[PDB]
Amino acid sequence: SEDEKDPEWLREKTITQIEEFSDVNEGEKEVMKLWNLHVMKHGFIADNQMNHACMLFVENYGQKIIKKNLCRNFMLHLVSMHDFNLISIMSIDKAVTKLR
Amino acid sequence: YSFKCVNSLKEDHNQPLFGVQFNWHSKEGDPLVFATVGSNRVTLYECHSQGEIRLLQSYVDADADENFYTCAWTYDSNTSHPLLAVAGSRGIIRIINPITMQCIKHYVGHGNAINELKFHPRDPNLLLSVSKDHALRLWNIQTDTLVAIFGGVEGHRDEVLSADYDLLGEKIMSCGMDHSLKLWRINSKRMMNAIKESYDYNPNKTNRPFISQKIHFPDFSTRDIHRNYVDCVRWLGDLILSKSCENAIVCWKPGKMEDDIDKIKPSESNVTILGRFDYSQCDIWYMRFSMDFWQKMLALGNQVGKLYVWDLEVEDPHKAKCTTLTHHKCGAAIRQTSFSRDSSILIAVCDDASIWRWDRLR
Amino acid sequence: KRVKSEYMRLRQLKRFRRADEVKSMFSSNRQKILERTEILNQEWKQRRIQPVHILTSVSSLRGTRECSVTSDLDFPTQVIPLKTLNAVASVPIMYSWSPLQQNFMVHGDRECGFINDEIFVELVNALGQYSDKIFEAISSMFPDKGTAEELKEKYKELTEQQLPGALPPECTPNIDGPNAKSVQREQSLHSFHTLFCRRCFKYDCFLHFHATPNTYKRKNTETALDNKPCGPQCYQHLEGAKEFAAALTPPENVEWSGAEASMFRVLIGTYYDNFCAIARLIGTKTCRQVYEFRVKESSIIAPAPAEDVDTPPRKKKRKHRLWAAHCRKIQLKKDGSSNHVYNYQPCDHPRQPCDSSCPCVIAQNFCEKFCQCSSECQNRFPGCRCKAQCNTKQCPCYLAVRECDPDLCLTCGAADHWDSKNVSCKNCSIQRGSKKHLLLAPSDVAGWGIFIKDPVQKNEFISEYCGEIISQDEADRRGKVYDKYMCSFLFNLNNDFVVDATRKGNKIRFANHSVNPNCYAKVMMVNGDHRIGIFAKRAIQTGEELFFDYRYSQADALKYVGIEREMEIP
Ligand SMILES: Nc1ncnc2c1ncn2[C@@H]1O[C@H](CSCC[C@H](N)C(=O)O)[C@@H](O)[C@H]1O
Repeated sequence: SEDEKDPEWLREKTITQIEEFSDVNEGEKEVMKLWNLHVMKHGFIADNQMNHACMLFVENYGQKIIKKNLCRNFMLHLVSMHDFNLISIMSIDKAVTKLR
Repeated sequence: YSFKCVNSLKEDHNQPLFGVQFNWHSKEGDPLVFATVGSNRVTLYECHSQGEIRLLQSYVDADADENFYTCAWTYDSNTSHPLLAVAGSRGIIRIINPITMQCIKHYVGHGNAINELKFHPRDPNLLLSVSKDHALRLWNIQTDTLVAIFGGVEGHRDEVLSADYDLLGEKIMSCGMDHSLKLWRINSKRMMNAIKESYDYNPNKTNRPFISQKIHFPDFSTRDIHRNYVDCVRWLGDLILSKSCENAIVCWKPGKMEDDIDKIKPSESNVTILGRFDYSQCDIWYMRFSMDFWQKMLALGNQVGKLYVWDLEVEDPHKAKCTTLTHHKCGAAIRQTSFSRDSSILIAVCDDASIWRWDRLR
Repeated sequence: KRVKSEYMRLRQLKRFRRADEVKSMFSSNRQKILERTEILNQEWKQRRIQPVHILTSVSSLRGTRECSVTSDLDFPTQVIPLKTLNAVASVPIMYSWSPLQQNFMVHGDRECGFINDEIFVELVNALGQYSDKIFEAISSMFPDKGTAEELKEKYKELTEQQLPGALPPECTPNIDGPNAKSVQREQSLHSFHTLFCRRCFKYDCFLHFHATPNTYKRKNTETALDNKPCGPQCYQHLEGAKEFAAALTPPENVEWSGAEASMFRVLIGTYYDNFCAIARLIGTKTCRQVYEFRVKESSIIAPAPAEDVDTPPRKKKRKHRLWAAHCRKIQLKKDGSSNHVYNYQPCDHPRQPCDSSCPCVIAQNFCEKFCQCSSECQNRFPGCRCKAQCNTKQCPCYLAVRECDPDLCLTCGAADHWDSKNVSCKNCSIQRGSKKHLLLAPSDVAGWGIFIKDPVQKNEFISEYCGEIISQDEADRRGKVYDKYMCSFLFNLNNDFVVDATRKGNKIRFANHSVNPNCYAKVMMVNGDHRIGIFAKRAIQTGEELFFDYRYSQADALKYVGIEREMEIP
């Protein structure tokens, strides 16, 4: 196939652009990275997916979230998600359950 | 500075000549043999006393109607036999072993004309080729596998011609008509991993074909060095020399003076310009110069056949005390220059199929 | 000339130091060169090298050519027979490029550009040494004549002191950071809002200020409001405190960090009432003294609106034939030309309805789910409700530009099992990206081409011609280069943007052209991004090479694609 959901060089291409921005702190800069990486890993398109995807994501790297100490920064990301009407109320609850 | 034209030769083919190289991979007392490539002819010669140069084996590309462009000596650890790889307009690599009379390793996959052939200082099994397709593909000759490719999508939007290994094969500096001055670190932990499995891969062991890596991120890039077509760059230890159509010689180092090459990041954009050995009457590109084995003695040809010689002693471009040699007969077009494995013998090749040998009054 | 000399010298102080510096590193380079060259030369000593061997005559190849290499000097001319080199094939010329599947949007003159401010500081040194003759002496050389009268300008120009730098001017660290200030809710969200792009619901969508202002409002009373004394010290467990909560619709010695107060400010904007959820979200503080903190916050910060709406329309009066009639109105106005394809743009209608001033209406296009037009916008596509699958003429999706939305073609299983490759629909593969397995081999017609490993039927999805988003003007400039090089990896996406495939693309860009090809090309329109789908005209079997019509002029056809490779049978 020589092709997948996401060719490699794009990943390195985008993360370099991630560090280009200045007004974003590194703690809130890394949360940009792994979020966008997993999205392009699966290529979701619809609203149904991201409600499931966040639960998929939180279990996928929740332990990694502990090491990088972005648990609280990720919460603000989830807060923005509901502001975008893209996430439900209970989905926030289950995230903390997987988080801890 | 102390030199004189002791021998002069000329190919009877009258074809324009191309890259010439000296067998640096030799031993004390070995014959002082250098090689030469024309359009389709490949040939070698040995310098001798009294200006003698006996002719050696010469082969001809009777099939591929294309102009050879680059060549470089090769060594095999298995048979202890020297070899030499060549390429040209068609961009296909032919590596001939003089002992076996022929070439057996064939390398195809590059696109347009290959314009660089130059091996890793440490491993003779490694050869990175540069062609008009902007590709920095490297071949593991001993294993006959493709190795990790540099550049690509984020690399040079224009053709690349010049590339150099440093003394230790630590980093690869390269540039082309793009005027982009990009280098890639060999010491990147990822690629040695590929290098290791490269040396022992076998497609017969598993169906899974080899996976060469693709690299699109230099350790540094810039384009403020030259407003005209850069045609030559070489590793000057920690510094970077450059040549361009503008008849100016500029050596430089990345960032500031205190900025180390290995400590630098890809995001860096500062440059420290330090070279001022300008010249003249050589406005055309495709020129190529050479250096001595010990990185001491520098000599440059010219379109008008003149010589532009310098040293790397305390003499620095602060005043640029040049030594501009010139031969009346050698005036048509100097295509390629090559030092021997010493400061005494140098081989100069003119475009008009003619070879001029200069020796030092040591 | 002492002042002129000093101005020369003052510049030279840095210059000769550089001359000292370059010499100093030169010695360091030289010793390293001596270090490296000697180290390398040691192995050169160890590696035994076979001396050269001379050529010998060949009895079977006595007919080989012989070249007599002339000697320009007194040395005799030397001859040697030639040897034919190896014969190898050739691969058609191509340029390096890299795979992708989405889309992507996108000298050497002068030195130092200006009079360096270093000389101004050197002029400041001429100022700091400080009667009137000095002021005139400073005034003598510099264009900014530094007299005491103009020294006032020098000090004012010196008030800049230091550039602010490329950093967030406000103290807005990561909230996980211990130094996170009491950043208000919107300022913390401001960074995310700018970076986020809901079009692909990703941050920094490098394929798309073109973002929603999110200034909207939404219902918040969906919470169950199941009050219970479940938190020993909670909003419950105190009748006065719990009753006081009904009025809104002193904490203990515990204190809250400035970072905590920031996300306390953030949390209220979500629920406005759910202090219980605050306890589970952050384990540092119990609901009591947080409920009480919100009591303090409610007394400090103005109360939230918490307004709910139902809209005057409840149901009916919205038949989709009116939409088609509304589409008919747009169609007869300007879509009759069917040539001016404007890419979708998110229109903003914060208060105005979907009037004729709607940018999509001007752009003869439908509003989308991302449009700031309300949920009652009479331009958005209704859906793809066809029972069998959104793939045939009857279905509005297949007739229109719209690829069937994952959330709209409900009957064709658009949203259902998006992970599962197979689905009833045949107008959502591009949504899923489910391509075919194309093959690369040197095309028999010309150079490279694109082959197929398996049979494929007509009127069904083939791999999408992905590439790079670029405007017309750059396309002609780059195309002029490609026109000089005869290359044509350009595709007329719409009248407003072009997609080019030379530098970046996927495999199918090597497909050759034919006047009657087995495969065709049709622009599709999906999810707010125009793309170009590729489909086979007829039934195909294993191993057939792919071709499609470029749709160039006949003069350009012979100019570029004059090879067709098929005569008439009779
Ligand atoms: N049927 C055809 N006959 C002649 N040229 C064609 C052609 N179809 C495409 N081309 C040319 O091919 C160019 C695309 S690059 C592909 C060329 C060729 N397939 C190769 O790999 O070498 C276009 O600029 C177009 O001019």
